Amino acid sequence: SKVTTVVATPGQGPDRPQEVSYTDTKVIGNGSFGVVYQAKLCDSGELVAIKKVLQDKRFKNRELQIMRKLDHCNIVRLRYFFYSSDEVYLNLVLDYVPETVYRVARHYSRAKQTLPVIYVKLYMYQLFRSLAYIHSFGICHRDIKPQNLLLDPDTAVLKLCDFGSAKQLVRGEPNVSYYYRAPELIFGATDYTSSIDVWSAGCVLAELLLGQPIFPGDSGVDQLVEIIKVLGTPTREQIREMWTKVFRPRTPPEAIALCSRLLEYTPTARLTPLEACAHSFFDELRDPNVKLPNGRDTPALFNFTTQELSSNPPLATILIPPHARIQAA
Ligand SMILES: O=C(Nc1cccnc1)c1ccnc2[nH]c(-c3ccsc3)nc12
Repeated sequence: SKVTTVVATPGQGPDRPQEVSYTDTKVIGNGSFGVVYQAKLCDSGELVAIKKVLQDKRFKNRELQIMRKLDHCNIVRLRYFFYSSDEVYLNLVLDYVPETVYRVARHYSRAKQTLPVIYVKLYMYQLFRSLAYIHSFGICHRDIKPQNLLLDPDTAVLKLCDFGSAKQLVRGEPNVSYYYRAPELIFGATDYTSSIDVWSAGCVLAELLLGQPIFPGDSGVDQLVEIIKVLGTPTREQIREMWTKVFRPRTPPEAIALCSRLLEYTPTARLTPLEACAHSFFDELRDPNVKLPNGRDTPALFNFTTQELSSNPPLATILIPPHARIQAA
């Protein structure tokens, strides 16, 4: 009922802007960092989300540059990107996903219930996969939160999105400090590793089990007070670097043991995406007789690339089970 034809450039491939048309535009996201709309392309009818951010010709949009080099089933797919209006607005046309870990987590909280563990595995595992993949590029998201984890209810696939706050960390360079904030950040680190993403993911896993934020605090103070109110006080040693009673009864040991190896004061002490993916908490996923709670076949959880594994290839023995190979032969 209201078409909009623009000159868009494919997200992947040699810059060759072609004409693109879309309609049914319906706002669905808001903030000071931009705004996300929904819309349907006219030649395919496919649904998409358009993220509109204000960019100035002085420099290049870092989030655009990062998105353009990404391509993984567990990261929001970029279709096109174009500009609008003096004031320049960059629009990112993404493959639309209907829900988020935030809207789902909240939907379970209003029922005093908790998201079934099978779903927690499925989501957390794919998150670690998206992490392992981008970290191998040296790229750190730097802002993992339930709002940023999109998911499709009927497929049970999670896709990381929102790289407006992400940066390709260059080991050997200063990073200015400007409830998922890792402690090293609270202490305004300047050389922190991409292991900050692991801490945040840890808060998310924890949260999904709990059923509410784990480290609630309006400031680093209150926030850090929580971290201590659960992880206790740090040692002079850890300070430089920078239980089972905490989680609800009946919480699978593997889950509680997994959160303990992610929520460590020492960045280097924490697991890495790849290791996390292979943690026994996800053993059930590597099971041949595993059943997707939805019936449909489980999403491609073992199609790892040499890139996703570069962090430590031999770990492929675990991440890719016997049946996964014979079935992908
Ligand atoms: O990019 C997206 N969202 C976003 C969120 C926060 C900051 N920047 C972008 C996005 C891309 C594709 N499909 C999407 N679906 C949704 C969504 C669906 C229900 S609430 C949010 N958000 C997206």
